[PDB]
Amino acid sequence: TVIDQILNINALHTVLRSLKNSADSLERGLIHAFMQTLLRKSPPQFIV
Amino acid sequence: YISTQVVSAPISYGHFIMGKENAVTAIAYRAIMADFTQFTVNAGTEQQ
Repeated sequence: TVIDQILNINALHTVLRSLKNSADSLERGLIHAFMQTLLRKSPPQFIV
Repeated sequence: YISTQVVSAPISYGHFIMGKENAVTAIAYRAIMADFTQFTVNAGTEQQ
């Protein structure tokens, strides 16, 4: 049916676009974890 | 008063398949117009 084709292609887009969102999230988490470790490592300027 | 005669009978089920129009209205408006296309194309003419 036409409605079943609508829901099929919408569920497929939901899965694909959530996968894209998850890959973007892993990249931004790489950004954030690396910035987290730089701030854990960096001593302040008056000490340096 | 009882006879037996040959009558032109149906043998298969009828169809009703939606169009894209009906799928669109079913999702947006929670409803179906039946004969939506005949209904549509007799709008501005005299034979409403």
